[PDB]
Parts: sequence; structure tokens; C-alpha cells
Amino acid sequence: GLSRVYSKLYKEAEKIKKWKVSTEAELRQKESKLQENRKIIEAQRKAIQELQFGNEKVSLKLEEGIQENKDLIKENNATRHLCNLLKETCARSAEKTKKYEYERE
Amino acid sequence: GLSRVYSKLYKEAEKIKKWKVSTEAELRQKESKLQENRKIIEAQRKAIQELQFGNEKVSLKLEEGIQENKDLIKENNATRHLCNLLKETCARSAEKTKKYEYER
Amino acid sequence: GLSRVYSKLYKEAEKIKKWKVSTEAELRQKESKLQENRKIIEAQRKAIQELQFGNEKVSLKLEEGIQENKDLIKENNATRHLCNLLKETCARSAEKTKKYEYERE
Amino acid sequence: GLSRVYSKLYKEAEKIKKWKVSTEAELRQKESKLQENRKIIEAQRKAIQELQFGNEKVSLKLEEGIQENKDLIKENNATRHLCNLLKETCARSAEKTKKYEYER
Ligand SMILES: [Cl-]
Ligand SMILES: [Cl-]
Ligand SMILES: [Cl-]
Ligand SMILES: [Cl-]
Repeated sequence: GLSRVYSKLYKEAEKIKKWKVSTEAELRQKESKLQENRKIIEAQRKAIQELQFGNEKVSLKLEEGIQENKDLIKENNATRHLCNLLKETCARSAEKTKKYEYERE
Repeated sequence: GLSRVYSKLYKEAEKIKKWKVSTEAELRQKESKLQENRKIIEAQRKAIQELQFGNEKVSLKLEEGIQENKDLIKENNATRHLCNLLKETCARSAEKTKKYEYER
Repeated sequence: GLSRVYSKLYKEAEKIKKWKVSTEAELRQKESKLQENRKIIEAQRKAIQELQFGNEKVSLKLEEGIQENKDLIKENNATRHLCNLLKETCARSAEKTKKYEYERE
Repeated sequence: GLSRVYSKLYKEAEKIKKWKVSTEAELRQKESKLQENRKIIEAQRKAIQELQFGNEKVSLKLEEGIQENKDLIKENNATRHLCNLLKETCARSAEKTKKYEYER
């Protein structure tokens, strides 16, 4: 009569201890995972920082090269134009030279 | 005496329930923190991948430009040489004309 | 789960209080009956003492009367015997008296 | 900690059982005392009845004896009176005889 009540009372005590041990373990496991993930987050931030720095370097070099190549195309076109002008000058000069050569004979 | 028994049993069971609620609350709080962290970590992993991929592309385009620059230098050199030849022909031809015109 | 255990625990407490109150009442009731019966026993002892004293008185009076009556029967028998002797004496005397009366005539 | 719970529950239930046994023992002890008393009280009640009945009988026999004593006194008185009459007749007759014998 009274022993069955104490027996069930002891069992509830057992269940409470188990629930306490389990929840404490789970809480510590979550806390340890939080501290791990915060170290990972900081490592990733530093990795991103260095990658953004490298991207800036190479992007600047690319833009400088693009502009330098645009200038070379411009200069070459201009020298080609000058070549064509000099050919015109040669043509008129050569024509006069031939006239004088023939006339003096 | 007997209401004491009733009262102490009531308060003990109430304390146990309170203790259960508080523990489950703290568990759900830490779990939400873990979820937020996992979302940040994933977003940063993506950003890292895209930065690595972008660095690669820009490097490749830089190599292409360096090669184009070489070819353009060769082209400008050849056009300069032709230009100088034409300049010499012009000057020599102009002085010849001036001489012929003086004589006549 | 835990409330049913505490409820049954409270009930066992109720049963224990009732058992305590009942057994205490019964014990006091028995003690009060003991004290009553001891007063009765002493009263009866004194009643018996006086009855034995009265019996002795009346028994003595009875025995004295019995003996006194036995003596009266004895005395009466003896006086009857003496009467018969005196009658014998009268008979012999009267016989002689008659002789003398007749002879002197 | 947990064996503490087991131990305290065990000792408490043991104390309760002890307390129950002691109470029932004291009850049976007082009950046996009440039985002994009821047997003494009954025996004394019987003795009282028999003493009252005996007193009555002896008183009645005493009354009978007193009456017998009266009748015996009357009888002795009558026998004495007759005895005295006979004594007178004897004495008177004896002196007469003595006189007659002197004369003759
Ligand atoms: Cl050309
Ligand atoms: Cl042109
Ligand atoms: Cl007679
Ligand atoms: Cl006789």
C-alpha cells in the first residue's frame, strides 16, 4: 500500500535525474558548437578580406592594360594616316621631277 | 499539518515544472543562435567561391591583354619603319626638285 | 505523471492520520475503562468484607441458640426422670400408710 | 544522491511499520487487562450473591430456634411444677409414716 507509492516515487526521481543529465549534456554540446562556429566565421571574414584585396590588385592591372592597348591602336591608326599623306607628297614631287628630267633633255 | 503536506507537494511540483520550462527555453535559444550561425557561414562560403572565380576570370583576361599588347607593339614598330622610309624619300625628292627649279 | 504520484502520496498521508486518531481514541477509551473497573473491584471487596462480618455474627448467634436448646431438652428429660422416681416413692409410702390406718382400727 | 532517496524512503516506511506494531501491541495488552478485570468482577459478583443468600438462610434458622426455645421453656416450667407437687406429697407422706411407726 505505502511501498508501491514509495517505489513509484523513487522511479519518478530516476526519470528526473536522467532528464537533468540529458538536458545538461545537450546544452553544453550546443555551447561548444557555438564557440566553434564563431571561430569559423572569423576565419572566413579574414579570407574574404584578402580575396577582395587581391581582386582589386588584378582588376587595376587589367584596366591599365586595356587603356594602354587602346592607345597603341590609336597611335598606329595615326601613323598609318601620316604614311598615306607622305605618299601623296611623293606622288606630286615625283611628277614634277619627271617633267624636269624630260624637259632638260 | 495535513494542508502542509498538500502545500509542500504542490510547491515542489510547481518548482519542477518551472525548472523544465526554463531548460527547454534555453535550449531553443541556443538552437536559434546555431541556425543564424549556419546561415552566415553558408553565405560567406558562397562569397568566397564567387571571389575565387572572379579572381580567375580577371587573371585570364589580363593574360589575353598582355599578349595583345605584344602584337600591337610589333605592328606599331613596322608602321614606324615604313613611315621613316617615306619621310626620307620625301625629303630627298623635295631637295632634288628645288635644285632643278634653280637651274631653270 | 508526477502529480498522480503526489496525489496518491497525499492520500496515504490521510489514511495514516485517520489510523493515528482512531488508535489513540481507542487506547484512551481502554485506559478509562481500566480505571473504572478498578474502582468497581475495590467497592466489591469492601462489600464482601462486610458480608463476611455479618455472616460471622449471625452464625455465632445460631450456634449459641442450638446449644441452649439442646440443654433445655436435656434438663427436661432429667426432670421427667426425677418425677417418675418420686412417683415410686409415693407408691411405697402410700402402701404403708394404708396398712397402718387399717391395722389401728 | 539517488541511493539517498532509496535509503530515506526505506527507513521512513520501516519507522511507520514499527509504529503500527507498537500501537497494536499496546492495544492487545490493555485488552488482556480488561479481560482479567471482567473475570474478577464476575467472580466477586457471584460471591456477593452467595453471601447474601447464606445470610438469609442463617437468619431464618435463627428465628426457628428462638421459637423452639420459647416452647422448651414452657415445657420445662410445667415439668418443674409437677415435680414440686410430687416432692410435697413425698415429704408429707414420709412424715406421716414416721409418726405411725412411732405410735406402734
Ligand atoms: Cl598603307
Ligand atoms: Cl588616310
Ligand atoms: Cl410422666
Ligand atoms: Cl424414668
